[PDB]
Amino acid sequence: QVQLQQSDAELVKPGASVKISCKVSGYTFTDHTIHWMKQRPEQGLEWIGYNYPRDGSTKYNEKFKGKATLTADKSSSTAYMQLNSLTSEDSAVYFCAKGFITTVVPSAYWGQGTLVTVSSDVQITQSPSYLAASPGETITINCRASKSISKYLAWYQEKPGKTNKLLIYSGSTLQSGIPSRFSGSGSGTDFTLTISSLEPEDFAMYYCQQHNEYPWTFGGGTKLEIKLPETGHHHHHHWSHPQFEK
Amino acid sequence: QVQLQQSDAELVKPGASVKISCKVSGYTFTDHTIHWMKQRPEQGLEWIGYNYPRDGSTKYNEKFKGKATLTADKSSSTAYMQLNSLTSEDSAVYFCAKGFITTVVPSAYWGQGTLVTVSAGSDVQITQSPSYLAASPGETITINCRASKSISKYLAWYQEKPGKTNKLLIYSGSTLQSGIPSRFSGSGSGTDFTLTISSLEPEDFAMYYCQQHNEYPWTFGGGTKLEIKLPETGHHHHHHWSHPQ
Amino acid sequence: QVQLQQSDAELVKPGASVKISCKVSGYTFTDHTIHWMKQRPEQGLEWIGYNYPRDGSTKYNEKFKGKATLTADKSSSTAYMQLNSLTSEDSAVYFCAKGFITTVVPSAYWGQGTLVTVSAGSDVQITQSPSYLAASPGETITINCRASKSISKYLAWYQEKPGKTNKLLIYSGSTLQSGIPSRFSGSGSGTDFTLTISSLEPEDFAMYYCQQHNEYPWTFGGGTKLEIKLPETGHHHHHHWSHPQ
Amino acid sequence: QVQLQQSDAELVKPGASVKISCKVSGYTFTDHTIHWMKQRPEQGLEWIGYNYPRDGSTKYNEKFKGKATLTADKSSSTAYMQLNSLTSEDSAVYFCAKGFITTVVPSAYWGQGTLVTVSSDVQITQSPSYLAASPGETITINCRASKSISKYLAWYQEKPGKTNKLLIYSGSTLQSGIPSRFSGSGSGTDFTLTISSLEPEDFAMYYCQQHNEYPWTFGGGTKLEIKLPETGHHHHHHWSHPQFEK
Ligand SMILES: [Co+2]
Ligand SMILES: [Co+2]
Ligand SMILES: [Co+2]
Ligand SMILES: [Co+2]
Ligand SMILES: [Co+2]
Ligand SMILES: [Co+2]
Ligand SMILES: [Co+2]
Ligand SMILES: [Co+2]
Repeated sequence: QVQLQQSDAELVKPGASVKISCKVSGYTFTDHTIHWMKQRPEQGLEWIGYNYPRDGSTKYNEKFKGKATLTADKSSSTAYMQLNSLTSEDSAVYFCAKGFITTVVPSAYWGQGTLVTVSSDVQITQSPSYLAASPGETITINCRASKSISKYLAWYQEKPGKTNKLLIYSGSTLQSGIPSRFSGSGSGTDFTLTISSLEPEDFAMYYCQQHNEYPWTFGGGTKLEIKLPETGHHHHHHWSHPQFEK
Repeated sequence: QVQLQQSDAELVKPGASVKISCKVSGYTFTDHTIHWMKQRPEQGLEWIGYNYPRDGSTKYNEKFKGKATLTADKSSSTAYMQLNSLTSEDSAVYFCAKGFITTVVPSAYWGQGTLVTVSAGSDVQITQSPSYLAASPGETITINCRASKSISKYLAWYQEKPGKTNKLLIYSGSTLQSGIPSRFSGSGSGTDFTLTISSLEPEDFAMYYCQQHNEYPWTFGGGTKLEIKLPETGHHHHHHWSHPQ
Repeated sequence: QVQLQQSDAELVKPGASVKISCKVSGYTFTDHTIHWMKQRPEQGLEWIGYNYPRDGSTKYNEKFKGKATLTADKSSSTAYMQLNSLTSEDSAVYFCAKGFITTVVPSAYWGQGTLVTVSAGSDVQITQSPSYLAASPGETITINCRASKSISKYLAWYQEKPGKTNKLLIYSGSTLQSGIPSRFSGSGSGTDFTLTISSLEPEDFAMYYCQQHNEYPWTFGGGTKLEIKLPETGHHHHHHWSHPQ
Repeated sequence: QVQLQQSDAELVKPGASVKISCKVSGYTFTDHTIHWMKQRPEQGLEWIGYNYPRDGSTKYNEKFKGKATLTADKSSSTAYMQLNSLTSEDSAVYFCAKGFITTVVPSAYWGQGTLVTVSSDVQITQSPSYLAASPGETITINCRASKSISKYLAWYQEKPGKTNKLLIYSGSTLQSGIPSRFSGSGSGTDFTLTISSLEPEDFAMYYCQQHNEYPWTFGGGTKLEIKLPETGHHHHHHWSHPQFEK
């Protein structure tokens, strides 16, 4: 029961700052970095940087240097990110996640996100971007890296109302607690995620992430939809990217 | 310069018959079988049977006997299929295709199809997935195909583009048909197969079908549509999910 | 023997430019304008602008200035469109088309289109309906088109079939383009128009678009897909309906 | 408030008979014929015949002679149809409807149907058979008759959970109580129904019917679906042909 509780949605004017928070419980706060991520529907997931609470050190993705300031308060087990000189391009959902010590290791423990509304790197190509199939069938998602990342590709399942779930890391090792019908493959630049015996729960956003070097970089995302055959009885509901779910 | 020239579309009343034709040129007619397939548009493909012109032998998909009668006229190098007691469920596109008398592997030469409009058990089941997928030129996608019992390696893949005859991409799981670009590849054995297209080109966006050619009747997957992706918008939109009962 | 020969598909990174070309043959190049259109596949068509080669004049859809620059080279009878500061929303098919220097009515001669892939106010609004419809060869269907303000009679209709250039069916509401079969007819005036196809033939199943040519910028309906009907089954199946909030 | 209350669904073995009933209220029973119709999803609407309660006379469509027997009981204002020598082709929904005296006039007052499960005429081509459009837009349905029916074509809206609704009769005259955005046109063999300012209520089965001569004959039917744009919020539900709604 590692929980990251993020602060309420923010609606700010252009040019202002916002400081959003991340309250951690269920492990010793000072033992691991806190990572911060930005997500927009069009641009996907981006890594802003990490902050190490024990020591107060930070590492920033060059693209977010200056834009973001990461701090931590050891007494409250709370991490903060302040965004300054806000513009409409800063409108997104921002996530915090527990890292392992100060490693490149991807996080399996993400916060729920905070919506902010203003009013030589590894590039990864993810495909297909949208996919439809049936319960019981098997589908495959591809991710191609712009340079060799060895075997260090992770896969996430992002479902509405749940925090981001780590499926696979290091290319093919199945995360604890994930069903074996999830499997990953590849090394160097060409990777795949295969989901077999599809079930209705599997509708979600899927993302790959290289964890071979900083900055962390993500694929553009894949949306998976599941049939029901119109011969049977069922329901049709709606879900959206987290930015519109908030 | 191979033609399988098929007769024009038919618009007939229920209860009638039609005799559609398949005029072959560019190889020895009596040295090869003619296979016949039924498709309802965009949807599932089925194998009707084959006719061997030299001796007049026919083999039918059990489900199509009585419905179809296959004959050939050796003098004109034309093969025929007669459909009788037509009903609305007979409304479909019907294809002829050159058969090989040496392998189980299907041929790369199909007719353009004939449209028929009616108005006024231990077979291998093939499941294809995903049924639709969106990507961009330059990217890589992979299509899955599963057989209900082992077909060893004998799985073929086809690309259907409108206004062109069916294009054989792969047969026997991984062997590339002559003339097919190397960005296509297939793999699998027994029951689990995949077709992978890398560095997609604008022409690869199309319909795809797998087909086991390990035993008769030949059976096909339901089809996969590869469409050009639309960009994720920045405005409030919704997606769908479902659950039974 | 008219060609509008368009350059090959582009796969470019965001922020780059592309210069796509349109090589005309079969009529006097400098005696006619070149119009340019953007389409995202299957979806909405937009008019970018025109270029007159003899004097170099250009007229832009206000929404596309800065995005597009139209030029022509009279010596090679080639017209060009340069797109700059490319973004993913620029990913589309771009068409050139012969313009008339005498009427407002559009021409029947389009290029085949060029695909561009980017990765790694008082205008007349045109609403087309139904967006999809199913029928059978031999039957009759009619497509509606409504303009947000009066366009008098100046409405055109196009048939888009894959692998063929855009086909002009009707212009000015009811006038049949040369060579178009009489089972096509259009009617309407002001804001309410229809295209009616009787005795449908297998080739008429396609995408259709209306376009007002009464004022610039030229604007298009969203498109209508005419598909072959599937037969009503005798087994328990479900249909859908919806309601807001 | 003319009501036709039909008896409960029947499930019979092949070769048996069934007698289904039709209890009328809201007008004088003996003043008008009772029409009986058969509906299957594939074959559409068919006219079996009518029975005149005042006099006990019957008129049958030749195709149903022998198969159906129509009777009426004046004391109970109930009409009956007995189906004999049942086969699986007899499985359908059967409707009764109030006629006007003993005329060809189409009915605006239909019963809800009874589902039965076994375990030189004017032919009309209706097209399109399926149609999708948006609120506010306008659509057009065609019906072509095999011989001249003058102006005598009617249009019905069949919505799940409602009895069949008469929209237009005599080609173009709008039935009382129907909105003016419904309109019909044509004479001889070529007819159209036009629905403008489409609203979500308009999803239904639509059928044309010639009322120029007996036997009454119907078009094959058109299914109309209405968008909602996925940009807004809405619900998706299911409906079916009456045979599966029962
Ligand atoms: Co459904
Ligand atoms: Co539900
Ligand atoms: Co919403
Ligand atoms: Co989306
Ligand atoms: Co249905
Ligand atoms: Co929806
Ligand atoms: Co509801
Ligand atoms: Co049901």
